[PDB]
Amino acid sequence: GDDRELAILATAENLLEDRPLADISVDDLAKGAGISRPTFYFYFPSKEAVLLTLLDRVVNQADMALQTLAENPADTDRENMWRTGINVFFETFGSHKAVTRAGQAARATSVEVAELWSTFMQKWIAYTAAVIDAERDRGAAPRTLPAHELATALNLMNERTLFASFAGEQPSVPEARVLDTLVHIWVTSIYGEN
Amino acid sequence: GDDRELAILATAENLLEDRPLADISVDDLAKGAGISRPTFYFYFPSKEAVLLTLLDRVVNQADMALQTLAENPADTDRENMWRTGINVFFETFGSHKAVTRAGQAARATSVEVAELWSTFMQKWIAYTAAVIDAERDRGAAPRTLPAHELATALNLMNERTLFASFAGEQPSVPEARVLDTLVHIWVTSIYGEN
Ligand SMILES: O=C(Cc1ccccc1)N1CCC(c2nc(-c3cccs3)no2)CC1
Ligand SMILES: O=C(Cc1ccccc1)N1CCC(c2nc(-c3cccs3)no2)CC1
Repeated sequence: GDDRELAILATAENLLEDRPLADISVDDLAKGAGISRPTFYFYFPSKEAVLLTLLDRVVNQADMALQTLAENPADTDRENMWRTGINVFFETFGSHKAVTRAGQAARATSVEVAELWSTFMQKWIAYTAAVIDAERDRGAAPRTLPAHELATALNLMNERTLFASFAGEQPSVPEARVLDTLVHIWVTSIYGEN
Repeated sequence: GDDRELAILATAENLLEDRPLADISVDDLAKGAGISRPTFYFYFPSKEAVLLTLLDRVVNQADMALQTLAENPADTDRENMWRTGINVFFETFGSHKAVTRAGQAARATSVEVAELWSTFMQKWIAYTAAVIDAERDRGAAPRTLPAHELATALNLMNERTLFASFAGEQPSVPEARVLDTLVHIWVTSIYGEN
């Protein structure tokens, strides 16, 4: 039941490391999970549904880690504050590269995946803008661009840049340089008078 | 011949405004171009080949405009220099939204389109890094991040941000705000000591 469903999810995540979702059959998933094909269909309507659940788990894990960070005070310089925040996403998605990659690809073909990604991007943009606004209210950051517009561009940069790095795309920032790269761009753009 | 090929390309660009390439038949393209289906196949092997040519034309048009800008001196403040450069791409791709949209989608399914996009991104990143390097050599910009890494993140931000704006994605920066938004992030990140 719960353990049969988890075994399907774990199998799917494992197989996605080696091949595209298109190259993975419902048969592969059932076999990996130690169940029959008809039993698989009790837990999931399709392999696409399995990917959606995997993506949902990872995105919620990132979101929850951001929430935990946000709850703490927690005495730090402004650059370190943003670095710790971006790190939540670097570590969470970077620890689930196969799911990250497959989930991004599915945005083109699945309305559910597209909606899921959109929902969480809006949430993360809103939180970013709220923190920028707080920084401005404090006198710590200058009142330059509309905070929400600035937040949107910075979050879209993170999406494209982190994911190109994880996929080893040509061009991409090396994974070992991408955190410092994004942090510099966030800090200078949020705190820079010009 | 040359005019038959141009009519196919123009027809394809027109139909892409209204529907996905998948919703456009070779029949539609031939009919729009005033030719038969077998005659279409003389000029192009597939509708995918038509999209590749459309994308190639637009990307080269942007690249050539950047070259022209780069040839001039041409007495300006640093913010305006970068604004004029980003504007080349905003105007070129923004004047061909349907081709831009379809070309980006085809990156997932066409190695030729993927390679084309990669080639020009590497070129634009290299040019960006060269200009940053020149600015540093001048004493105009500080020696912060590796120029090529900074250039890569800024160009990936432009790709994701411009194209989300043109597509009206949720989330996206409004098209009427995206130029100012990207310029601020470029200027602060290139010239900001922190
Ligand atoms: O990188 C992201 C989100 C993202 C990750 C991957 C792909 C697209 C978007 N963020 C969103 C939230 C942003 C943020 N951090 C914080 C805080 C950090 C520390 C205390 S609050 N507030 O907003 C950090 C960077
Ligand atoms: O926006 C882009 C490229 C791009 C556009 C869309 C999608 C992805 C990438 N660029 C690349 C070149 C960059 C640049 N401008 C210049 C100069 C401007 C004026 C004189 S040189 N040098 O590099 C401007 C911004």
